[PDB]
Amino acid sequence: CAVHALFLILHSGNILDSDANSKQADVQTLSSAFEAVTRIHFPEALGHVALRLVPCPPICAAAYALVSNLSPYSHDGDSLSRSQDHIPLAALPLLATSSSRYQGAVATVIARTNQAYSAFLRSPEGAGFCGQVALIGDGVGGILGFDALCHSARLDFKVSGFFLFGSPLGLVLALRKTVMPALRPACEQIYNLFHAADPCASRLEPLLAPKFQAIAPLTVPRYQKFPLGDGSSLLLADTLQTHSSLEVVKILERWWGTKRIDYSLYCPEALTAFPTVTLPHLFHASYWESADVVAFILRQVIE
Amino acid sequence: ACAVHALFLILHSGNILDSGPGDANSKQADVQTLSSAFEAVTRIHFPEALGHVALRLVPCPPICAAAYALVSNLSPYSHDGDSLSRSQDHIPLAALPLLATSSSRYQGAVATVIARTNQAYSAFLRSPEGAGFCGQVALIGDGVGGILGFDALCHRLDFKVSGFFLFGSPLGLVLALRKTVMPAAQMRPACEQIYNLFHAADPCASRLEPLLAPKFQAIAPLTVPRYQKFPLGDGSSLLLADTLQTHSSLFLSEVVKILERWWGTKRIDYSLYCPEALTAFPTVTLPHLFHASYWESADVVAFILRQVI
Repeated sequence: CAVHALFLILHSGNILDSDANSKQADVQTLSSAFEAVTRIHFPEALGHVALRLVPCPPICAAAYALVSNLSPYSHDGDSLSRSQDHIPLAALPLLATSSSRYQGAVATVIARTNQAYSAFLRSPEGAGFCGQVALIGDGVGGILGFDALCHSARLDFKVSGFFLFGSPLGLVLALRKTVMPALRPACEQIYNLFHAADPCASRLEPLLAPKFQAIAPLTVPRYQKFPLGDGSSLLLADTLQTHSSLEVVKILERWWGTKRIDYSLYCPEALTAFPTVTLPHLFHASYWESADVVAFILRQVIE
Repeated sequence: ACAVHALFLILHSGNILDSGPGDANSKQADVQTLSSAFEAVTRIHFPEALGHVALRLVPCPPICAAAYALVSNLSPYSHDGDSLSRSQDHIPLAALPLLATSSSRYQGAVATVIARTNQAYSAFLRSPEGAGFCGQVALIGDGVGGILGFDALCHRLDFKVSGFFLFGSPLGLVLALRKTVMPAAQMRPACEQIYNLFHAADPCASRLEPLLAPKFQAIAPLTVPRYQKFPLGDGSSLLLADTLQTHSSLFLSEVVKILERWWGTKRIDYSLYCPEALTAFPTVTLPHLFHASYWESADVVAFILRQVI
């Protein structure tokens, strides 16, 4: 009597953004990609997946402005000229999530997630819907989503799996861990997806178990050769046992889900050599049309 | 009685890129480079003050080491141990001072710096060269050392500091964070003047002035003249009032407010000459170049000497 899988997309936008319809352009790109891949490789699920926009605030805007004002070329008006300057990308999520206005942003996000969720149910397509619900957040949106998932008894629904697209969340958490050194997402699994060449890329796993510094992130297979996976396991237990050299059960409890968390998307090495100002757009847009990503997600939903 | 008229204490935390414990006989090499530059400039352009200036090392902690390690472990290439291999990935230089000064143990480091600054100051006094010394004292800090020095000055030091010189310090970012965590100024340093010296192409370079008066955004940093072309300065003014008078267009009394709020009578943001090519250099190579450049920079030495004489 309805579709089987709901993706609520928390879209704050490119971290350098300082537009709502555009967000729907992104979501519509992603849905078009979904059905394009689904038709070819997942025909059992064709038209069995729904994607809905949740417009989230650009919490890093103020940080970007401040940091721009502190630049040695702040007085200079030529945008061409400022295209060369070192943008402190890493500082932006720290400043943004250290703002007193941040909690407000999280509350706001929870509110509009609830609104979109209660807009889908009362829609014709979502009438009679009983399926799993997933959250997808872009680089900035992901942070807001995570913090929304940690909060105490207000999401109207239970979230099944959470996906982060090139999110610097790991950095944010690190800061917290430093400020309050003594120290649980409300979801069945977290997927930290990133391109290695992305300056906003941060692992999450070593924050749960430090020894995972020594373990490579799982690879996201390329869609051209392994559309239905490469037969490798995603489960944490199997990774723990391959790396038997440390107990282990002491890691299964803390873990955010039963699967691994850090996932490395394919990316040319050339992108590392790009001008800083140009990288956040490329990466932010890439997710919405990435066949690797949509195929990955589709492989996580068919189970 | 005694010959030195001005004592420079150099707070040397080292290049922001070394997680390793600071060798305190490699810092003295830097200090000795700086002093040699000092005498090189003095002998030609400031002969009145020959042998009347002393430079002494104050070995400061590499407070960003732990942060560097942490952020490296969070790298998508964390499993790779090879430094050559991990010498091309993205170093989040900006995050390092924020994480370092957000530690619940930094204050300890600030305290450490004060203990060793006092110890150096009281090592100079009981030294033959500093016996009977009553002259002015100035602080020089490298990029990280500058942050520690600033925090030491903002409310313990046995002496009064006329001047405070920062070499490519990301201090400005730290303050921004602070100003962000709590928008509740109090961070007025106890010195007669602060000189924020930077190369624009330096990834750690950040202005301080827009934090004191925000539309100093629209006012360029003062330029530090090239020694080869203007060994004695280009005769332009360093006083804040003259800049406020030159820009008056932007203020209307908000002009009197800035004068008292301000750290000293001179401007704070100073731009050293730098090729723009250097902006296109790999980030991993820049902290070394810029940290190294100060100790033998004639621009810097001439500037400082013009502020002391």
